[PDB]
Amino acid sequence: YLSSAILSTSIGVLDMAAAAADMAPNIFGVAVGGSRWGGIPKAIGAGMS
Amino acid sequence: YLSSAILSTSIGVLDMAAAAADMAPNIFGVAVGGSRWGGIPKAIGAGMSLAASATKITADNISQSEAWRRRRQEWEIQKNNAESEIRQIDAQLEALA
Amino acid sequence: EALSGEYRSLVMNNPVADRDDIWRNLLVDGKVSAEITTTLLADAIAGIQLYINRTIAGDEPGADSDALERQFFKDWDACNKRYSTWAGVSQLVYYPENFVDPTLRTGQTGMMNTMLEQLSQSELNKDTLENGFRQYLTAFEQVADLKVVSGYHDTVNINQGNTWFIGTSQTEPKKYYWRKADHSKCQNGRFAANAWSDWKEITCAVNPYGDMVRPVIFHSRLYLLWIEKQVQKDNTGKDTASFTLKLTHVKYDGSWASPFSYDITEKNISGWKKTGLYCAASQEDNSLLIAWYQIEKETQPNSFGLHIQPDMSCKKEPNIAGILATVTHQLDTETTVRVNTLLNRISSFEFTLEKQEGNKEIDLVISHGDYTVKTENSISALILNPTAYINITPYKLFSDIPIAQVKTISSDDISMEIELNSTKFETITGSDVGLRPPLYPTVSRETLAFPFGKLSITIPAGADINNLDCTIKVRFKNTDVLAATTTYKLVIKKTDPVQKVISLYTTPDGAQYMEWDGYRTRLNTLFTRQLIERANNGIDAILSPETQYLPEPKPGQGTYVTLILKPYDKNTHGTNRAFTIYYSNDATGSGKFPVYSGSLSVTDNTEVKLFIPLIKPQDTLYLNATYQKEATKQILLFRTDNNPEGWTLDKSVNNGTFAGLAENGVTGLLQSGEPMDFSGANALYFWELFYYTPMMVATRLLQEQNFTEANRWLSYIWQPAASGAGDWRVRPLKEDTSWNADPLDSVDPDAVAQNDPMHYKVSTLMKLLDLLIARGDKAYRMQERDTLNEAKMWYMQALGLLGDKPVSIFSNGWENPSLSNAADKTQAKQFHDEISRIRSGGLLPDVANTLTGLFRPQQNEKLLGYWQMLEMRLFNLRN
Amino acid sequence: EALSGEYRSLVMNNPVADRDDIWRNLLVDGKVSAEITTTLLADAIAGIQLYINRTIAGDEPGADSDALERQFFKDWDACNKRYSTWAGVSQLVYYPE
Amino acid sequence: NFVDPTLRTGQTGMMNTMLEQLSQSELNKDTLENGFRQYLTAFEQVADL
Amino acid sequence: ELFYYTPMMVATRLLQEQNFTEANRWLSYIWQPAASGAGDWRVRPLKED
Amino acid sequence: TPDGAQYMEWDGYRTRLNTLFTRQLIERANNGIDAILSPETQYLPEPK
Amino acid sequence: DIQALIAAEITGRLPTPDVYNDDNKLVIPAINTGGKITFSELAKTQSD
Amino acid sequence: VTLADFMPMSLAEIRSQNTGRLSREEAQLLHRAAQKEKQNNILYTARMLTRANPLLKKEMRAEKFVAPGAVSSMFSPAGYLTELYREARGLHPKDSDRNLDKRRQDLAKLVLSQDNLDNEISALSLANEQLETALMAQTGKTDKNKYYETLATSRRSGVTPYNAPFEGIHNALAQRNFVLPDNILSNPAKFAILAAYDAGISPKLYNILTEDTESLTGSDLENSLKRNFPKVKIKDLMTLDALANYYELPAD
Repeated sequence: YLSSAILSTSIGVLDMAAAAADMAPNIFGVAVGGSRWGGIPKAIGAGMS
Repeated sequence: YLSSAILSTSIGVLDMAAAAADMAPNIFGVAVGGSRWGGIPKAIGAGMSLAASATKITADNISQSEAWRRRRQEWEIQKNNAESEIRQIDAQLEALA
Repeated sequence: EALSGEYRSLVMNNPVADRDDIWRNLLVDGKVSAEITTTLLADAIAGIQLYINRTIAGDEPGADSDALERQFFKDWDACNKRYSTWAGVSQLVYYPENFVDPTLRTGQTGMMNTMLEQLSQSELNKDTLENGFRQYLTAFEQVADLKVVSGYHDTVNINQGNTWFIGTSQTEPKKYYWRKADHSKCQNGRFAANAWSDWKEITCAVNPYGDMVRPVIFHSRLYLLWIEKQVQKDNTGKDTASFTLKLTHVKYDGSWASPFSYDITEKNISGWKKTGLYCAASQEDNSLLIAWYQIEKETQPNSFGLHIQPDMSCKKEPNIAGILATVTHQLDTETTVRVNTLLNRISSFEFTLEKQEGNKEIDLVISHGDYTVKTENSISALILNPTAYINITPYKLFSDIPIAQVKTISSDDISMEIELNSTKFETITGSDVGLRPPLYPTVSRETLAFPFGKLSITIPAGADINNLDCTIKVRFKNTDVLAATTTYKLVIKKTDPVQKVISLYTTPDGAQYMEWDGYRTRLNTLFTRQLIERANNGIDAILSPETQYLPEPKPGQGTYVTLILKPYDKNTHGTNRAFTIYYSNDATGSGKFPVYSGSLSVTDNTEVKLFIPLIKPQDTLYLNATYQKEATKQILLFRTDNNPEGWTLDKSVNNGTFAGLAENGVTGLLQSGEPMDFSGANALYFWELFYYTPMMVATRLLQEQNFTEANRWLSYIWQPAASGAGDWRVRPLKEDTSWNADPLDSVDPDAVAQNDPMHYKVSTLMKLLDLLIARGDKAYRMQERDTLNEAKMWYMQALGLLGDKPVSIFSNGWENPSLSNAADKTQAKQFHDEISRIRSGGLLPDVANTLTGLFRPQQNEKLLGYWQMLEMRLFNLRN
Repeated sequence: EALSGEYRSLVMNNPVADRDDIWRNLLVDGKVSAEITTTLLADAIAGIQLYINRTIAGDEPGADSDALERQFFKDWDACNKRYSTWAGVSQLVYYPE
Repeated sequence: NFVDPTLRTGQTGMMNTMLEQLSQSELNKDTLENGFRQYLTAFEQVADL
Repeated sequence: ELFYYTPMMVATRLLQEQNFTEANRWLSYIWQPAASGAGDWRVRPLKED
Repeated sequence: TPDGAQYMEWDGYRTRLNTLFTRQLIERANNGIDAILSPETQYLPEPK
Repeated sequence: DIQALIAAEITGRLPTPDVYNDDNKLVIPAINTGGKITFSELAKTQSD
Repeated sequence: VTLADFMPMSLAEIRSQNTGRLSREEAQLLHRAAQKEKQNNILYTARMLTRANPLLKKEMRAEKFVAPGAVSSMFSPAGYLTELYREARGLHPKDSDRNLDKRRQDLAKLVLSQDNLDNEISALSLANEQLETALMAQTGKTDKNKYYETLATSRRSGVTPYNAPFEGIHNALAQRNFVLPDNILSNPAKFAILAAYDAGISPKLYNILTEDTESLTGSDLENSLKRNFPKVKIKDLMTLDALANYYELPAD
């Protein structure tokens, strides 16, 4: 149970790094964009959960 | 419970293959792109959460089996109580004879 | 009561004293009732224990503080305070099997942990017992397939410190792991099996580009580091590719921090091809020198640098092609992979221990904690330690307030006065510290400390930095009445240890190895590429000794050599029985590398087998030997062709003998393959799979009373042979393989039993005795006639296993010595001296009386418990 | 007790031998009390079982290793060692129901 | 007489979560060190601010 | 917290659950008897009130 | 400060806001709890 | 139990109460390496 | 030889001996080398001793193994006591008044025999022997009974005026539940002394309690204080704890 709780709190870092990586645009060319504006609030919420 | 824990840890592979497949661009043409930059950290996290879930499942499995073992120990104590009460009642019947 | 009153009235000369003061002064309690009976040794023990407690708690002033700061008293409360824990701790070196638990072990891998987790239920049928093992084996296969990507060496001398490795998995995506090879457990190019850590996973999402990952130790903390390439497209049609440097580290709880990122793409790394990155910490200006460079046949045609402060802020190093110029031996090329070491200091400091010391009563020695030079000035950190012990004449000696000297305040008493090339700069502690070490604790031999705070000593000017930078000296003075001075010389000098290269290779047939100065250490193992075929036949085929003898390609280019040596002759070997055999290339005078050390045998040939690497890039090799007499003559080993196993037996005109082998037996020169190694890098995984897993499953089935399957699982380890001795089916037990060189640095039985696997033999047989006695008891409680015969059967089997009860001698050489004659320091010194003599093989023994000193070795009370239990049960069966 | 002493003095030609060596050499226990009753087939069975255990554990040197590497002895501990599991395993071909 | 070494007013969340994880019955050196490494991670983060 | 309240908590938490040889190890991070008369306080703000 | 220290400087005083303890604890922490909690850790210096 | 006899005869007071009454000699055993018992006798002159 | 003499010593001892010879880093290197050699030697002996394991005799210096509980066993209370003594006898200087040998002179002469380890004695008897061997050394008398006879009249502490014989009489006599001043067979003119002995009072204690201290002044009071407090200083006795310890009565 202790290892499970520690694993469950040691994943917010990854979930927030994922959102920070998603904030960068991924569509290039004549139309640019693709960032995920709500990625960081969503990831803070996922870390809270 | 054991099969459940094993299923819960044998899915990180799929969840990470999904993210690795998502890292490839899916929008082509004049605008190219569509990769999912956070796919791989998100999938590592999802695998961690599955390991935590399966760890709690196997903890519950061990707790269950231990509850049953303590139950059997109570039962052995009760069986010895009654088994010695039989000997006592037989000695009592001999005293009565 | 009356005697006590009169005692403290007459002897103690203090009639008002409490009666407990007699207890504290005489180490005996008088207030006991007349029924409290104790032995006489036990009363002596209780007395000396009370004495040690009172003198360690300060109630007996005047104690030897130096003696109280000694391992026996340092481990006082934990171990030596009570006879219970002293005996229990002392028995742990001799009978670790009494404390070894086959389930819980220190350093148990996560794989074994999760398998024990899944065997921790009560219903262990063959289905769960095989599913657990298949899952363990999947995890084992993954951790055995790891190939090493890159490394980083901790210190600057590659014979010390640790080497961090980064291994990747043979999956997709790749999973990155890290180890550590402690070189402080590495003699003769041979890592102790416990010098290696476990492969530990890097949970961050590391997605390098072109296999550029680098570990680096930055402020004692492991940092990972990789370069990430990401394909983009301009607003115009052109499609670029952006590069990012990512940098993360382990947090204290073993998780990995979220990686920082630095945009790297500047018009040129996009243009390189086959690049590689470099990373090393700095002993000066604590930072991280990172540098990506182009690769060609030669290293670093172009290279861009970067400095990183501990606040993790970019600071572009503008001229790094000059810094990479000095460490080009650590940089990758198109064909080699080399591990980096930390950056050398530009100027190595040296401190002559003394010039003069003045008053030879206070030792007055200093110690330069840290030292470096800034852009223009040399900073240092100093601590000063005097004696300050008893016999400061005259005496009072009642009280110390913190014709004679200063018993009062010691303000500004100590001072350092560095002497520069012509000038000097004199700083006194009254200008640094408000903390004053008091002469109290007046109790003797207490030394004091005077810490100085980061003495930024300004300034070296007009001096060639650093060509003639040897400042004359650094002198300080504990100026006080009856106090002295000492001086030290600063010998800064620019040095350059060149081309101490440590590289990683991968043979065409799969083997990896780290090749450092003159040795090769195999990093990975090809066991899993061959286990895969055994594994279809089942656990019985995976765990059979044929799996444990599986071959392994030889690391790189070189030859195996099986040197056979004659027994000890006093003429050819000198006096000492030890021998070490070297090899060289050999441009005689080019240095030779010790490849094996050992104790040469008496009345028997000793056979030492090696692997002599070919590093020099007729490939010559020259083997020696070194005895107490002298170092023998070389022996050529060469080859004419490019055959991998072809190395000429009995090379040219040289005799082909050291005079220590003097036989036709040298060869062992073929066999491109050696067996699987149980004391190398992957020793832990092999030992788990082949011993610790069956022992765990067997002890886990014995509990929960599955005897017919506990026996099946123990028979994977030991199995009785038709001949006398048993058939050990675990290879490292069959050929006693020590795989823990330093086992007494911790109170754990597994380290001792790993250092000496005969304890694992005894532990296994004790589990078997457990099993047989439990089967006997189970059949003996089903009280019918045939089951009673079966129970007698199981007990007789356990008795036959145990053997013949050892008779306990009582008429023995044990005189009844006095305590003082039993507790001599000469008695311990002579013992340890003879052992250390006979251990280095200084000569043969005296022939052979005493091995353990004054007190005799004891029989294992656990074995005697087995003996007594079997005798009791057999008595009840016979009656 | 007296017969055993004289036995190992005269027959075994080793008067210093332990009395259990008579047990190991003659496949019968003499130290039993006078109340331990067994049948005669059962004593023959216990004797041959002790013999097979001792020769399979190497205490009876000179055995035929080729014969010891035979299915009956390979399945010795699991099935054929005790009458219980020999009978239970033999019945499994005839009455699997 | 009234100070309780476990419950204190103004106790940080770090100390709260460490006491949480030491509140079981099996306090062997492994859990006792894992708890302290985790406390120390949180402490390091709140000290770097 | 780090230097006093954490060892006191772990020591009182090992004293309960009766781990005496480790409760003593953890109290000896705070106070440790000195060869001189007075004890050796190993927490700086206690050593200098 | 260039060496890491922060401080709020108000009318005529300075109050140190942060601490550089963690940049030096990191090296003690590898030796274990016994080295983290020893008084030498508590005397660690701090830029002015 | 026979070792207790041998030990009390080699160090203690056995045979009770006196010894040496065999033509002014004395033969006392000596056990060693747990697996042997060796002998070593004494003698005396015609005093008294 | 060299590294064998520094095995028992600590780093501070090594640093403190030959302060002029050993450096402060040479001493640390030597201490590490000594401890490592000690560990390796202990491992060597343990490894050679575990070859003699009865379970491994089928696969094989089997010199001497003693039963558990034997006094010669290296894990016995005798070995524990040897370790304690070797480590404790050198904590205070030999001239110091707290030295272990000097404060317990019977320890160095203590013989580690099986009979010492096994035989049970009364702890109180051992305390009393320890006190007697010092009190008779002070007095100079070697006879125990002559010493107690001198002890029967002396008043040099608040518990001292006691008779071994009279206490025996009184205990033996009160064990018969016999009341002296209620005998038909006595001198009714000696009822006072008889009831005193009944309460239990040594003849010397009676001589003490019958003096006429009230209304006694002059040099006679000096005489009486020198008689009734021969060894204590009255001013040092004045305090409450001193009065509680002199008469062995509770302070409260």
